[PDB]
Amino acid sequence: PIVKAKPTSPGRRFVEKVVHPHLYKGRPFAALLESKSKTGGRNNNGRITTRHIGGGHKQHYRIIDFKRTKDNIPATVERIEYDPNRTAHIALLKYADGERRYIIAAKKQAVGDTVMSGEASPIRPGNCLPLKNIPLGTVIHNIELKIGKGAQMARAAGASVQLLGRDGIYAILRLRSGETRRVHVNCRAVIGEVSNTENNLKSLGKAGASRWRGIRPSVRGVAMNPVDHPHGGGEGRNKGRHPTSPWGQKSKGLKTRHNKRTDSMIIRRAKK
Amino acid sequence: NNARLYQVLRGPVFSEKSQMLGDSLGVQVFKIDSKATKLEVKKAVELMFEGVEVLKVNTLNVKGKTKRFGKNIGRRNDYKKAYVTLKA
Amino acid sequence: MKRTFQPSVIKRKRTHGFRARMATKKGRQVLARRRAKGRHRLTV
RNA sequence: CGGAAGAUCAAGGGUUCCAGUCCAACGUUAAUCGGGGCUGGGUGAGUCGACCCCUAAGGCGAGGCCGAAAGGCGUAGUCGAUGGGAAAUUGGUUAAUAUUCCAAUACUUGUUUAUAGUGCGAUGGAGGGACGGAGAAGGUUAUGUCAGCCUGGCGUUGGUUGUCCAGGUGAAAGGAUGUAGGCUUACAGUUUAGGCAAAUCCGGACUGUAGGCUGAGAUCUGAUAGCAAGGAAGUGGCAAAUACCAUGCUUCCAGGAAAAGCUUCUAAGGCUAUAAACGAAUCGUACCCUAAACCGACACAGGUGAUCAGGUAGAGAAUACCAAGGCGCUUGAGAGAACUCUGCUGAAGGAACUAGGCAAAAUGGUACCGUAACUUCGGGAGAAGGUACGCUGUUGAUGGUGAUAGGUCUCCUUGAGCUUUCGACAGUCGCAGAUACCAGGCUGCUGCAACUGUUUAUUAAAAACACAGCACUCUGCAAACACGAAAGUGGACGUAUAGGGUGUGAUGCCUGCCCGGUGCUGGAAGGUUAAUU
Repeated sequence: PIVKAKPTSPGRRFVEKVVHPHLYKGRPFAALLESKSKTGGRNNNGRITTRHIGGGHKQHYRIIDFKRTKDNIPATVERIEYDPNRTAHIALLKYADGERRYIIAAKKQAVGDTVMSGEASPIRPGNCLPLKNIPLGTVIHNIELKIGKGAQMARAAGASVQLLGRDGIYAILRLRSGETRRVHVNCRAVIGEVSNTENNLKSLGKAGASRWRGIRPSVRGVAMNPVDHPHGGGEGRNKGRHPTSPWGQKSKGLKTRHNKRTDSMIIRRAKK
Repeated sequence: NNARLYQVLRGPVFSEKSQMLGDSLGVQVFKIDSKATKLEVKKAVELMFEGVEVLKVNTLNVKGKTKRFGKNIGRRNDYKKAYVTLKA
Repeated sequence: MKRTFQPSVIKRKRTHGFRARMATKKGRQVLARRRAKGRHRLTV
């Protein structure tokens, strides 16, 4: 849940942290770990290709099994760990044969329960099933887009999808973005909603809390000069121009979707 | 071989350090080839001063000094010298 | 105050040194141009 | 001067290091002197560092991909320390080197030979190495101080053979031991949807049986060393680090390098003990390094990373005076005008000065008492404002350490000596007792920005930027978006509770009307409309 901080300091007056006393306080499973260094949002040309990235805490990469190809072999949840690489929690699995893996953790998933993968699996949070073996109306996550590729959609804290139905070899889904989508019925999904449902509910409280996460400050375009931003310029405060990115592209309703090969996989979107 | 050991020793060193070391510890100070190892020096001394056995060899590279002359700036050759200890 | 030069030998030989010049087409053109002038110092 | 202006380095420099000699030039003067000239000398390593093995970021990169050319990228790899990986300390010695030479006592790692036993072997598997921030309680030592002991001294001036004065005096690494601490059930057997094949090794599942690892410091040994007047001492108390136990422990979220060395397992196809002898290459080592030797054109009041860290006061690495050590900053001598700079004191008045209390003056410590509006209940607040403070004597309480005794790096009671922190009473001196250095000035109204932060290197530090928070909008993943010519990248080994763009800027109360214009989104009845034909 959330826990407000006492206003003992001005920097602590609006710190509202998410606290989970049920998650592992120890260190992650060593063998499922990878070194991972910050990039500062720079590509192989050394250029900033995504701004406001840089800094933060060193963190390992936990190798999450987004594929779940160990079918018909039961695994028990050894422990639920915190993951710095994502917002969701991760369950340490313990397969019958002793092999240990990390998966995204469902909200309704605790330590000790058994998780199954494959086609003949119970409909319980944690199990990974092809979209044809999942009855309509259940809440799922970790949605595959290609067969055998691994989970792509609904992988963030609190993510969930509504399996609306089937119209042949596709499965109609309703994503949290409000977009109705068809996906091949042979793709897999995991039952339940993703844990850490109270993540959006938090409040960092101070500028240094965002610096701890690798985020650098962001300078509004109207705070610039015209040589740096289309919004730059002016004696005093002024916008003067239609809102636009520093590269000259509208940011108040201009739709930017170029794909014409996936255009037939999308039923509709939602207007609100 | 035995035609490279004749070129290991370039000449003895005559100084206050070399003269004081001989009288007290009986260690000979030589100027040696710029490429002579401690093994080559050990094998050159005992071949070429018959009757002596070398305990240890202490080598060092010492750099030549810039001694200007006339209108030019010129430097002295660097060189290597060895302290060799002989059995008492 | 802190001045502009602040020497470092490894940094000097790694950005202006002989092997740094020879590792690019334009660095070899620098060396060819020093040699055509007859400079006694090719590389730092 | 002495948390350096003393010492050890790294970087950088390169002979500036030491000696002899010279004084033209150089040195802001003179110079017999010098970092100057000239001539000689000087840097000694299996253990310090480099090299070497290993890898990070990042490079280069058989084949590969991409690109008019040049070239760009990239796999296997191969490089790349600022990190990981073997090992010695004391003392003496030179004019100049010292963990290097010499003496003593150690340690690490190889080669060869021999004696036995005997399944060895990897670029592969598994362990290990291997790691964050903060905080706390201890135990220590380095070190200090007094004492003891030894050697000298009896003081130009009252006294000083004593409870007097001065100087000196404490050996390390290593080997035994295994303490204060910290962690911690052990073995055997059966078996195997796993560790890409194999595995007796790991991992997993079952059945019986019931102190160990690490570890500062102390102690013993090392240990008849060395060290002054010509042949001496060298062991007890107390205090005590930011260093060690400790890569520990406890906590928190922002969730904490890699690889190899090393231990084990096998795959294709020599090894372990015992010793004996022999070896451990090469490169650096001088000297400066809060500087006259580096970066600043200068022997320039600047800048320059790390290490050591004495005494008396003191919370202290502040500050003052000193120690070891090192210096007096390479023009002096006079005089004692105006004026300038930097200080000290100032009658009476006390902001009348001035754009403005600019500057100056003032406040300043500890303990205790006491403290308003307002408030987001945290604060405001050290609000404001008061009282005590030195020394001497007596006396009460108390923490630590613990000799001597009574019941084996042990435990319990008593407690000598030393030491800690608090009181009370009495007296006493001065203008003054937080006496020096050091060390808040404080209130009332009001605009702005929530706050910590950032910025115009070198006239602007702010109300400007950022900021947590809010909103809109885009984006379904080969995501949007960005670099790129493309390949390839970042976004992201992320996935709509996510990512981008834009605006606003904590919080409280809130955020009205206008879609005519220009954007944006949706629609297509009609009009017009390119190449082409």
